[PDB]
Amino acid sequence: VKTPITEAIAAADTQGRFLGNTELQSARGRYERAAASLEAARGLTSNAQRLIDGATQAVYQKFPYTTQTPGPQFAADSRGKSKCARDVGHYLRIITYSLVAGGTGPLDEYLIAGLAEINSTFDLSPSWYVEALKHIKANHGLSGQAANEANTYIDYAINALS
Amino acid sequence: ITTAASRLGTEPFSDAPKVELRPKASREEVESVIRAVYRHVLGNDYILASERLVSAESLLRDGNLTVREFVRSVAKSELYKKKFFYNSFQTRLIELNYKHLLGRAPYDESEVVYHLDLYQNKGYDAEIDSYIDSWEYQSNFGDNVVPYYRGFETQVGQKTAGFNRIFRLYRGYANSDRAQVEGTKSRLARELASNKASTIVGPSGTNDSWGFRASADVAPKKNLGNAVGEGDRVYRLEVTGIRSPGYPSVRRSSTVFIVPYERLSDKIQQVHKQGGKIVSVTSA
Amino acid sequence: TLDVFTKVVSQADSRGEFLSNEQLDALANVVKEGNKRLDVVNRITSNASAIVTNAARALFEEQPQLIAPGGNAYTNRRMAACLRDMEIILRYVTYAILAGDASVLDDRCLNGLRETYQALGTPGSSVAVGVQKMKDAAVGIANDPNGITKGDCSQLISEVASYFDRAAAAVG
Amino acid sequence: TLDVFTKVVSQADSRGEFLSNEQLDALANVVKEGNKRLDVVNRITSNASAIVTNAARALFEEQPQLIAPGGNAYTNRRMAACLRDMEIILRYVTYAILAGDASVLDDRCLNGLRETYQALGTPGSSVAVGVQKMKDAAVGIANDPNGITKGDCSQLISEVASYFDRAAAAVG
Amino acid sequence: TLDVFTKVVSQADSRGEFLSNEQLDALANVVKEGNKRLDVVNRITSNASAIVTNAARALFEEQPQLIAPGGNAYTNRRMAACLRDMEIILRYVTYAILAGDASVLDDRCLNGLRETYQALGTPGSSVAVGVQKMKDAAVGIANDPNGITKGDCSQLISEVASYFDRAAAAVG
Amino acid sequence: TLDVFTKVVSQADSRGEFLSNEQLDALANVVKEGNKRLDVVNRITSNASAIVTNAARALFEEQPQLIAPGGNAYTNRRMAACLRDMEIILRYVTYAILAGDASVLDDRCLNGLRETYQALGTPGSSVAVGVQKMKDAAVGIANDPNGITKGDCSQLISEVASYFDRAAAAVG
Amino acid sequence: MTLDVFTKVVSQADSRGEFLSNEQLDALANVVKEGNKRLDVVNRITSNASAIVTNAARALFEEQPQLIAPGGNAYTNRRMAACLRDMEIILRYVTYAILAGDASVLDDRCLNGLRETYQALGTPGSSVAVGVQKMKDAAVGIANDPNGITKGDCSQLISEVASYFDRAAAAVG
Amino acid sequence: TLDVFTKVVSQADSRGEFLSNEQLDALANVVKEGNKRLDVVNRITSNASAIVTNAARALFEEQPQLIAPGGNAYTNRRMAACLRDMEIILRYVTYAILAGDASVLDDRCLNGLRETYQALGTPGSSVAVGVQKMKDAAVGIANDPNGITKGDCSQLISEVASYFDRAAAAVG
Ligand SMILES: CCC1=C(C)/C(=C/C2=NC(=C\c3[nH]c(/C=C4\NC(=O)[C@H](C)[C@H]4CC)c(C)c3CCC(=O)O)/C(CCC(=O)O)=C2C)NC1=O
Ligand SMILES: CCC1=C(C)/C(=C/C2=NC(=C\c3[nH]c(/C=C4\NC(=O)[C@H](C)[C@H]4CC)c(C)c3CCC(=O)O)/C(CCC(=O)O)=C2C)NC1=O
Ligand SMILES: CCC1=C(C)/C(=C/C2=NC(=C\c3[nH]c(/C=C4\NC(=O)[C@H](C)[C@H]4CC)c(C)c3CCC(=O)O)/C(CCC(=O)O)=C2C)NC1=O
Ligand SMILES: CCC1=C(C)/C(=C/C2=NC(=C\c3[nH]c(/C=C4\NC(=O)[C@H](C)[C@H]4CC)c(C)c3CCC(=O)O)/C(CCC(=O)O)=C2C)NC1=O
Ligand SMILES: CCC1=C(C)/C(=C/C2=NC(=C\c3[nH]c(/C=C4\NC(=O)[C@H](C)[C@H]4CC)c(C)c3CCC(=O)O)/C(CCC(=O)O)=C2C)NC1=O
Ligand SMILES: CCC1=C(C)/C(=C/C2=NC(=C\c3[nH]c(/C=C4\NC(=O)[C@H](C)[C@H]4CC)c(C)c3CCC(=O)O)/C(CCC(=O)O)=C2C)NC1=O
Ligand SMILES: CCC1=C(C)/C(=C/C2=NC(=C\c3[nH]c(/C=C4\NC(=O)[C@H](C)[C@H]4CC)c(C)c3CCC(=O)O)/C(CCC(=O)O)=C2C)NC1=O
Ligand SMILES: CCC1=C(C)/C(=C/C2=NC(=C\c3[nH]c(/C=C4\NC(=O)[C@H](C)[C@H]4CC)c(C)c3CCC(=O)O)/C(CCC(=O)O)=C2C)NC1=O
Ligand SMILES: CCC1=C(C)/C(=C/C2=NC(=C\c3[nH]c(/C=C4\NC(=O)[C@H](C)[C@H]4CC)c(C)c3CCC(=O)O)/C(CCC(=O)O)=C2C)NC1=O
Ligand SMILES: CCC1=C(C)/C(=C/C2=NC(=C\c3[nH]c(/C=C4\NC(=O)[C@H](C)[C@H]4CC)c(C)c3CCC(=O)O)/C(CCC(=O)O)=C2C)NC1=O
Ligand SMILES: CCC1=C(C)/C(=C/C2=NC(=C\c3[nH]c(/C=C4\NC(=O)[C@H](C)[C@H]4CC)c(C)c3CCC(=O)O)/C(CCC(=O)O)=C2C)NC1=O
Ligand SMILES: CCC1=C(C)/C(=C/C2=NC(=C\c3[nH]c(/C=C4\NC(=O)[C@H](C)[C@H]4CC)c(C)c3CCC(=O)O)/C(CCC(=O)O)=C2C)NC1=O
Ligand SMILES: CCC1=C(C)/C(=C/C2=NC(=C\c3[nH]c(/C=C4\NC(=O)[C@H](C)[C@H]4CC)c(C)c3CCC(=O)O)/C(CCC(=O)O)=C2C)NC1=O
Repeated sequence: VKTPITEAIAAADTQGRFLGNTELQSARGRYERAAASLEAARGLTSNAQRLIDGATQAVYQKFPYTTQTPGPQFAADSRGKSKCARDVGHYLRIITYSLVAGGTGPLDEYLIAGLAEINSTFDLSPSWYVEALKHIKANHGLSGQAANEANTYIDYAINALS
Repeated sequence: ITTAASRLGTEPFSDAPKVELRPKASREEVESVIRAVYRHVLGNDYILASERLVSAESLLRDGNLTVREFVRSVAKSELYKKKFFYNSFQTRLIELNYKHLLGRAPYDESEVVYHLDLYQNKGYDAEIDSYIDSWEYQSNFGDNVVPYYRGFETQVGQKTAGFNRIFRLYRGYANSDRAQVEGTKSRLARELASNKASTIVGPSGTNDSWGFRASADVAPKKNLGNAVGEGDRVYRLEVTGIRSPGYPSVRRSSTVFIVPYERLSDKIQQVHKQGGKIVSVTSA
Repeated sequence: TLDVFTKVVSQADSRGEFLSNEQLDALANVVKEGNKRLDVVNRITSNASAIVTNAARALFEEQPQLIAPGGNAYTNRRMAACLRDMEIILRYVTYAILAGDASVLDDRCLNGLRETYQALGTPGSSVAVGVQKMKDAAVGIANDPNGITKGDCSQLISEVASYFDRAAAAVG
Repeated sequence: TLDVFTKVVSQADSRGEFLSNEQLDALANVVKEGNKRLDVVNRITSNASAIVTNAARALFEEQPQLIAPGGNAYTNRRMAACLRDMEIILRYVTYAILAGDASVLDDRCLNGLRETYQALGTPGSSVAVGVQKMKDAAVGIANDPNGITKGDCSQLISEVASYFDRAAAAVG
Repeated sequence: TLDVFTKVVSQADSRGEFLSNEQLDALANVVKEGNKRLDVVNRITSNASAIVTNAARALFEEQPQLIAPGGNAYTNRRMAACLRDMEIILRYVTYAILAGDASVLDDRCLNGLRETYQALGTPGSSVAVGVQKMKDAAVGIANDPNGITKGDCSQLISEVASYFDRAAAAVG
Repeated sequence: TLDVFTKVVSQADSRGEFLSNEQLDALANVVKEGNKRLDVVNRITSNASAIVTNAARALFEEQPQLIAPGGNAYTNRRMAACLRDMEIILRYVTYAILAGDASVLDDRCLNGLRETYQALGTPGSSVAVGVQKMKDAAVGIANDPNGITKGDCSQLISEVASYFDRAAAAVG
Repeated sequence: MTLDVFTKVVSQADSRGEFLSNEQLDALANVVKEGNKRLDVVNRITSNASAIVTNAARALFEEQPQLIAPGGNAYTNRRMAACLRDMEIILRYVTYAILAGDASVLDDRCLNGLRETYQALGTPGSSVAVGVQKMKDAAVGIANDPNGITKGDCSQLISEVASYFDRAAAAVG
Repeated sequence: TLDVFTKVVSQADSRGEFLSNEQLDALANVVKEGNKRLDVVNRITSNASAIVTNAARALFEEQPQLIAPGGNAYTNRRMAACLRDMEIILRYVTYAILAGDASVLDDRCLNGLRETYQALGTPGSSVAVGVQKMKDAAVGIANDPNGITKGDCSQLISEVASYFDRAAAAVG
């Protein structure tokens, strides 16, 4: 699965050669680069419960019909709202997973793989989840270069949504 | 594999020259190109006159169509679909298409996952294209190179679990792919997802012992117990076909017996008394 | 292909919880001890071709029938066959030290290697006498006191030799 | 790939006799009831996508750990994996009702499916709880009459449900 | 060895909940449909020896080289070998109808049978041509209208034939 | 692919000595007898198509169910297919007499042929009744006294029949 | 399994299902006629059975001298007695093959799984067949020598006595 | 691949309007005459092999140097080359009458055929002397008064002969 340490391996393995300095340069970046990525993981893990209920009530604001229309897909009764905090709470897990991995791999393999297939069948509009993730990237309270770090992977999930 | 080539039957494929259509064709080489495509892509099934694909051989003589775009025309035909596609399971198709066109065994699980997603949204028409329009095909086969058996060789980093599986795909020179002794079911679907690689049984006939494929509930490959031997010196044994009173005394043949070093002298005499033949003897 | 970074994700996905703070303090030591790992790998790959023949001065001198007429390392293609994949042990052990976990080692050198080595007719146990001779030369180079600032290589060093011992266990 | 028309040929070839007159009176009833099946088949394929999610509204609600963290339908490509091939049951059951004989069903859904379903780690028995939930919705649509001339369809329906029961037997 | 009664316990243990009321209404139909199952088994076992030879009047007449010199049913202990275990199919299919679930069938006739049948050299596909000929005679005896009070045994007839189809799938 | 010339090299390489003078006197007789061998191959290949049907005038007349409805030589591609395979016996036996050693015969007709012949369902023993009928016609053709200067090639003739007996042993 | 010259010409004759032809019985009549020579000849191998094995072990170890030197697989004393324990088992089954007259009893015991153990143990497999050839050089030297025995051609037996050793060397190397 | 049904869609898509009622009255006429089109095609394909040689009794008798030594139809694979694709004219003309529009004809026989026929060296004009001889025999068969209900086939016949004239124009 996609990781800068893995991407050095799978490039050098398909050539059948050893690890050159060009694969070994790349390993260095995660080490230097990561130090600021693990700063972004603790910023989201500690503020996790504020961010989920901060998000699942922000999507109810912009889409008030989602709590009113009686549908299995729609979050009309409590069972949808129970599956609301499950789904949005699944997003902050995988975002924090792809932070400490350094790559988009866990985001690519757990979340966005086959997302167009599932949202068409269950009629879940992807405009809902992109509205929650814009709330997360503006309200995580992160600062510095770590604020850039979570902001890529959130926005990477946004582009895969649309 | 100089020494093991005879046992493998890989002696024909070892020093076999690639067929290699020239930029200017001649009739003696073109029919020799079509024969070696027909053997490898169709797994040596006999082709009669109605099966000869007389129109697609017609295109080849002109030189307009290269070898690689000829192989897609024989794979997309109903002829190749009548033999393989309509009976076989869909995982059985994937190990065939890797064997027919790329010439090797499916080594990783991700290749079976990825190829089923392609067949579903786009079709088996577009699935044959994914083998041919791939980098593993273009690197080892040019546009004018007839595909061959690349499985026996090291193949630039191919997993050595893949090397065992190629002998489980085909059983020798005289076999075809509709004619193996397991028929319609898939052969490398269990070993691929379990990530265990069973015994390289040699092909038949020159080997006295051939009837051992990986059973459903086999005892584990590496033991952990002492196995009642004063010291840890345990060798795994695989027998093919045990003849005895077959209902009460030997209810299941082709099973492993896990005997340590001290009684291995005794154990091989016990197996041979029933008449079963040993396949493999693996330490543990 | 797994890692130290990705394997502590993959079991954490199977239990479905957020990553704990003591797992992140564990990975913070991996980043901290990360620079040392790169240095060790660099010295192995720069002395990669020098290890293999110096192991082949003893892999064949200790069991001298192998080269002698009759052994499976006798003829010249056969001899170049156990240098074409003596280095593939080093090609994947260096991938294991780079990744930091032996899960990329066990798909290539440990998966079906013990099956071919009774199908071909080669002595399987005569490999692991010399992979140990590689480990005796690999950790001798990776430990060097010349040209490198002093640092603790004790943790990086021991579990480098664990990858060779896994490389010898699944062949013998 | 066999049929009702071709299977009564294939056993008649194995005995090597001409086709009897009561076999042709049997096939004349097959042609006679042929029009209804096309009508029956078209209703399944037009409600094909509506069946699968409505079965997935109970396949996962009844065994709720499957999508909860840890189950094999948990992550998103794993979830799209049991919609990728929940429909392939419907893709080949509709081929079986079209052909009129289950010999095209047993090469694709019944042949090696029980082998992969212990190789992957998926619960095999948790499929056939929901293929029965497909059959409860498939024969509810195929029987329901709206804007269609009425004739007894009892014979076609019972052995439509026999194809689902064969589809559940070789997985469980 | 599992049942209908015990398998609806065993998945209910894995989820760790009390048994629901609609599972008990399901089992109440099993007790209600229970008497019919006993009757079906009784008629099979009383005509057990009559089925096997009447299947052997066609298993060998249709593929006549098997008996002829060279085939694997040629000599006399070889012939008594495919009557020794033609009945073991009936010995475990009748155990499956008694238990009501095929989980006792798949450990004895379906587990390692396809492995021995290429180790011995017997045609595996030439078994499942005649196990189908057993099913044609088993459900004919089972459906008899003589000596038994009329009742609907349709569930048993179709899923009695599902046990033979599972018995033919893992051999062929 | 081995020879008489190359096999007496290959064991002489395995012992690693120079070729002895009585091995060269052995090969000098092989060159001396070389002309006789060439004549035999030419005679066989010129009557190659005449042998196969004249063997097929007895391979099917002696076991007449094979082409009768039900046998595996019944339909027309099954008839043609068997004939194509039958000659390939002559295609590789003539390669064996040319090379002078059966090591090229055992990779093609003897290697996996007994495995396919139980996978397909063809009678394996019904091949070696007619390969013997080829040998009865092959050594009859070789023995002809017309158009060839007389010499004693009886030694060459007997071990021509040994190649057919090896060709019949690994199929039956 | 155990087959013969008498029983193998039955077993293929059963598979074709015909009566035994007269030229097969004239073939077996020569086997009975040439039968007496085999017994006398085979008695000479078993009477010099222990003398062959050590005289092969004066060259099996002298030609490849690291094998008994420290490190080789014939080094220690039970390891040395291990390749005399089963150097004779080659002679135990080759003499069974000449008695039966067909190598079908040889291929179940020395040729069946022997090449599998010989890479599982770690012993050199090719270093066996250098000395089984040295047994054949001493076996046909004893079986041919005519000492106090009436002289008749023994050529058919000798050539195919050495064929059993060559089959015994092929499946180990 | 286009049709009569699909080409009146494809220009109607390019103008982006709904299909007019007089286009549907045009397509209704085709359905009425649909049976006639099917009948004509069946007759041609049943006499397909009889047309080609009867055209080859005049294609070569009229220009007799072609099979005489020197001509491009001289040797035997060259002769079988102009029967392997004399029928491909009939293979695609019958596809054109089935589709009812020559748009499937012009991709296979008319697209690059005039380019190969000067690259090979074959006379291009000596094809269209005999494709006219096919048309003289094709419309003679498709116009029979026996065994078919009588209706004028002229509307069909003249534009059957238009497909042969298009088949002769792009070769000559
Ligand atoms: C680990 C990453 C991961 C996520 C996030 C995920 C989401 C996911 N949410 C689903 C359904 C659902 N998703 C929602 C959520 C919503 N619908 C609404 O009305 C609200 C607008 C919104 C929440 C804010 C609801 C209510 C369902 C049930 C819909 C149905 O059953 O048809 C489904 C299909 C059925 C299921 O198993 O429950 C998936 C696969 N799956 C994953 O593997
Ligand atoms: C005692 C010292 C000794 C060694 C080590 C040795 C190796 C050796 N490995 C060989 C082949 C091989 N070697 C490998 C091993 C590998 N290929 C892969 O794909 C993997 C990357 C890699 C293992 C990690 C394989 C799969 C073959 C068979 C290749 C073939 O048959 O073409 C061969 C040629 C054929 C043979 O006899 O089996 C030799 C001589 N020989 C020796 O005498
Ligand atoms: C005067 C009467 C006359 C005709 C008609 C004729 C045809 C003819 N076409 C030939 C080849 C050919 N014919 C075709 C034509 C076709 N193949 C296809 O793929 C299409 C289906 C089809 C056209 C619709 C092609 C492409 C070749 C070249 C094939 C090759 O070179 O192998 C050849 C052999 C090689 C040659 O000289 O070019 C002959 C003799 N010869 C004659 O003397
Ligand atoms: C309850 C699970 C179970 C089964 C099923 C079983 C079957 C079974 N059948 C056997 C043999 C055999 N089975 C057959 C069967 C047949 N050959 C034909 O040609 C016929 C078509 C067919 C019968 C219809 C034959 C012929 C043998 C003897 C094979 C031999 O002697 O090589 C053997 C070993 C040989 C023996 O001891 O007789 C077993 C284990 N054992 C078990 O524990
Ligand atoms: C892939 C290319 C590459 C290499 C080769 C590399 C090596 C490398 N080794 C370093 C440190 C170091 N490397 C060592 C290694 C050792 N000291 C000992 O006394 C031991 C014997 C030995 C380990 C066995 C030590 C002790 C340090 C101290 C600094 C640190 O902890 O990183 C550093 C820290 C930053 C710097 O030196 O500027 C670098 C750059 N960095 C790269 O980007
Ligand atoms: C054309 C006929 C055909 C079918 C039907 C088929 C199924 C099939 N499903 C698979 C996995 C799977 N199957 C499922 C489906 C399920 N698991 C669950 O949790 C649910 C209970 C259930 C769906 C209702 C899932 C989630 C996977 C992925 C499991 C894994 O990756 O380990 C796999 C192995 C991996 C793969 O390529 O994706 C196969 C071969 N293959 C075939 O060729
Ligand atoms: C391939 C395109 C195609 C379809 C779809 C088709 C269907 C079709 N179904 C028909 C009849 C019918 N179809 C049904 C079907 C049923 N009635 C019930 O109450 C049951 C629940 C159900 C079966 C499960 C019945 C009862 C009839 C009455 C007429 C007849 O027997 O054909 C007929 C007779 C002619 C007509 O209706 O004009 C047509 C056309 N014909 C076609 O050409
Ligand atoms: C031809 C299709 C057909 C079948 C199969 C059939 C069976 C059948 N068995 C019945 C009863 C029964 N069947 C049994 C049989 C047995 N109980 C035991 O404990 C014994 C072990 C076993 C006999 C060996 C018993 C005890 C009853 C009780 C009711 C009665 O006397 O009929 C009844 C009574 C009515 C009902 O159950 O609804 C039916 C229907 N009826 C049919 O129409
Ligand atoms: C040169 C090396 C070589 C050999 C030997 C070879 C044999 C061979 N014979 C085959 C089939 C076959 N072989 C036979 C032979 C016979 N059936 C009978 O009943 C008769 C007694 C007998 C002829 C006398 C038949 C009938 C088939 C076709 C079986 C079928 O289509 O079901 C097949 C399976 C593929 C196919 O049939 O297309 C192979 C590979 N192929 C090779 O490449
Ligand atoms: C009926 C039993 C019988 C056979 C088989 C036989 C063959 C035979 N072929 C001979 C010669 C020969 N045979 C050939 C044959 C050929 N050389 C080639 O390069 C060609 C490819 C091939 C012909 C196609 C040749 C060239 C000679 C040279 C001597 C001569 O002219 O007779 C001779 C001359 C005397 C001798 O060799 O001792 C014999 C005996 N004689 C017999 O009594
Ligand atoms: C009846 C058929 C049959 C045979 C032949 C057989 C052989 C056999 N040889 C063994 C060991 C052995 N065999 C040898 C043989 C040799 N060492 C050399 O260097 C020489 C080339 C060669 C002697 C000529 C050695 C050294 C061992 C023990 C190796 C060890 O334990 O490390 C063992 C291990 C345990 C035990 O002996 O009890 C068996 C079972 N078993 C059988 O059932
Ligand atoms: C050096 C090559 C050579 C051999 C091998 C040889 C053996 C040999 N053994 C013979 C006889 C015989 N050999 C035996 C031997 C035995 N019968 C038994 O039942 C006993 C078990 C066994 C002795 C232990 C017997 C009984 C005869 C009877 C004839 C006679 O007294 O010579 C004869 C008499 C002539 C003949 O058979 O044609 C020959 C040739 N002669 C040779 O020139
Ligand atoms: C010689 C010039 C000529 C032609 C070509 C001709 C054909 C022709 N085919 C007809 C009918 C027909 N033709 C067919 C033919 C078929 N339907 C199918 O579905 C089958 C696939 C196919 C046969 C294989 C059928 C079914 C009819 C129905 C009317 C009838 O029975 O004649 C009729 C009846 C009268 C009419 O259509 O106006 C005509 C005219 N009549 C002529 O004068």
